[PDB]
Amino acid sequence: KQEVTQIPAALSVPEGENLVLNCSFTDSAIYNLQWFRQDPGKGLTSLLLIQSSQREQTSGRLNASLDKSSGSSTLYIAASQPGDSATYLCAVRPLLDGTYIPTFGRGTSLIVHPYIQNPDPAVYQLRDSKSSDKSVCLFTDFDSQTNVSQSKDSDVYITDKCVLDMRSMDFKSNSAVAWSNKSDFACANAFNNSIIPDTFFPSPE
Amino acid sequence: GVTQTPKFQVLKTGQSMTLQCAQDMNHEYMSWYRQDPGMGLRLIHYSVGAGTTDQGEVPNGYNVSRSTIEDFPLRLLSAAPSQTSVYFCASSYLGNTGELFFGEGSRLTVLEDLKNVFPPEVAVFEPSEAEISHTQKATLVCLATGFYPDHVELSWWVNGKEVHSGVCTDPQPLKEQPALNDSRYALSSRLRVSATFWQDPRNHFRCQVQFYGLSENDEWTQDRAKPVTQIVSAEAWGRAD
Repeated sequence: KQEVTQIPAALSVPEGENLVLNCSFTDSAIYNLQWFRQDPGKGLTSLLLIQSSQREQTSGRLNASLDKSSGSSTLYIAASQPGDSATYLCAVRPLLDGTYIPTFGRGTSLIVHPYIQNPDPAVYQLRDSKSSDKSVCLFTDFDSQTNVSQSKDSDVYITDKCVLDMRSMDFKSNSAVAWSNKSDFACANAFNNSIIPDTFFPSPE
Repeated sequence: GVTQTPKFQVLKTGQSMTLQCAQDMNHEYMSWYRQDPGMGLRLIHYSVGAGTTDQGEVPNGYNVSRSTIEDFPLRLLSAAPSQTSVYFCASSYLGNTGELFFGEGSRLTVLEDLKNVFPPEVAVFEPSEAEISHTQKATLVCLATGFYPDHVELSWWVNGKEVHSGVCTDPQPLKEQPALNDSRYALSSRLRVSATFWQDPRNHFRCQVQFYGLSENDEWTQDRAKPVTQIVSAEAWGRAD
């Protein structure tokens, strides 16, 4: 019986590059194949639907092909951008009739990294507005090749990295937050992982 | 379109609940799925038209009915902890060619004890003087901590207007206790502006988190306030140079 697999499970790529997502299915007898996009905390958005006897289907930068005989489809995303970051799922439906149950793949988790023209890695410590002696560290402006690893300390936390775009000045940057529920602890030390040697670590004072 | 309600819900093991799903597109086919980490979308029930429904891959613990073409509710008589998941409703015309349409999803968390429900503590951290001087930019950080379940919505408000420019929030919150499935969460967001906008004392920044918790109809016998659906925020004003 039908079984759909998507590869890769997770794809990380620099913007500007074209992307290729694959979805294979055991049974070539399908009425149609459909690609969806899902953003964290949101539902599934339909991208493309390919009829059995159509072969190709376009939608701007999204181009989807389907080889029924081989039993596989490919989603082509041209000139990718950080906005394409999301999980991609393909689903297929039985051509049979009397049965309309589709089958979903596990999906490909995609991440398109931003182009950082001028990398300027640095960790800054911030203070709480309420002034409760609290603070947090901010690792920002690093190139998109830099990876942040979760700290190996009990009371220390590090978030994943996100991209923020300052529309007004056409400036986008990467950042990662770190803090510790420790009594008087320098959070800058939470980043003891694999960062750039030229990373700026100004003293909090 | 397809509309599911509610979008967020917290149940106590044993309670009943009905998830609604409607569409005004006149689709004869409607179905329910549940999505779980590292296990994908699994069909619960489906209906090919009014007066008819069928079991899916995992129909146990759920009931459905299709008296009208427009609606297709999912019922849970005795809520079980295992039923904690994200539920989706999908519809299409039974004249294949018409795509499948999904709702926004319903996030249901079933608990053995509602005392594991905690609201978030929110705090905004003001821009470092090192960043401003080095980049002529300022990044405010909002940190929401210790909440459970993961039913939150974080947003920034500057001078009364929700902003999306110069903002990124963690796509997903991190567990404060990695090994527990009942772990409380933390979520952060960044708001970056020009140093001059931050240095203006009349500029008002506000970070808020909408937390979906208990109802006013649930029991609660503890000294700390009941963690009902609420909004928790923190704020900060620009600071002159």
